[PDB]
Amino acid sequence: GTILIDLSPDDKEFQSVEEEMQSTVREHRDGGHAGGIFNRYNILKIQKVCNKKLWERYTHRRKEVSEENHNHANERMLFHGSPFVNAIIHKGFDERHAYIGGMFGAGIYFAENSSKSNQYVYGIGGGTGCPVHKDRSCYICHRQLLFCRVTLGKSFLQFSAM
Amino acid sequence: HSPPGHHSVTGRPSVNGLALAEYVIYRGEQAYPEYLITYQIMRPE
Ligand SMILES: COc1cc2ncnc(N3CCC(CN4Cc5ccccc5N(c5ccc(F)c(C#N)c5)C4=O)CC3)c2cc1OC
Ligand SMILES: [Zn+2]
Repeated sequence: GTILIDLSPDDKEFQSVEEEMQSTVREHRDGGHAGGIFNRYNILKIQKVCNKKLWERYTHRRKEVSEENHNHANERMLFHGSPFVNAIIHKGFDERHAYIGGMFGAGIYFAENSSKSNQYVYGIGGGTGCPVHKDRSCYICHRQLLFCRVTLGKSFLQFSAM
Repeated sequence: HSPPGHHSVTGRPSVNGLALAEYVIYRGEQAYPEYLITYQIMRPE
């Protein structure tokens, strides 16, 4: 059911998504071990993910959560990195593949820093890095991130020691 | 599962003052994978 629509770099949506990617890079306390050493990206392509089934399931849940939280979905746009992005765009996020090792419970993780999500694109801790060169700092291989619409509703605030 | 009467968790760094939040949801229907971004990291000059 999914179709991918290529956005022109001249498109305001391409430009605003790029700016959120670039502007949310930070340094990491691992010195670049997991995600590599960089201050910015080379954006190669931005595709809009169009799936009527997935969108309708999202908006149905968003209305349920809104109604449970004084008409407030608390909807954010957040990055997700994992080796499973090509699965997720076809079948949606699957909570049965939840991150059990995560600091905040067994669920689906998203990040405000694009560079946090970049740490996970080749797996937990960056895994063994890119498939071709086994390099977590590969400057050659193409990476993919999702920029996602996320309903937080009433969000439990867990202060992290990070 | 989310904490009772919560829909998500906000993992808010309290030590690194420049680190922004992480978020966890427990139902895949609470996210839509809206944009697929293909990129390289750039080697600093
Ligand atoms: C082909 O197999 C799969 C198909 C899938 N289809 C849909 N959804 C999937 N998952 C993807 C993994 C999600 C939980 N994880 C797992 C994970 C594995 C490896 C690297 C990172 C992650 N993260 C993750 C953890 C910390 C993070 F900060 C971020 C971000 N951004 C992402 C998850 O949220 C839950 C939803 C799938 C996961 C699959 O494999 C486990
Ligand atoms: Zn590589």
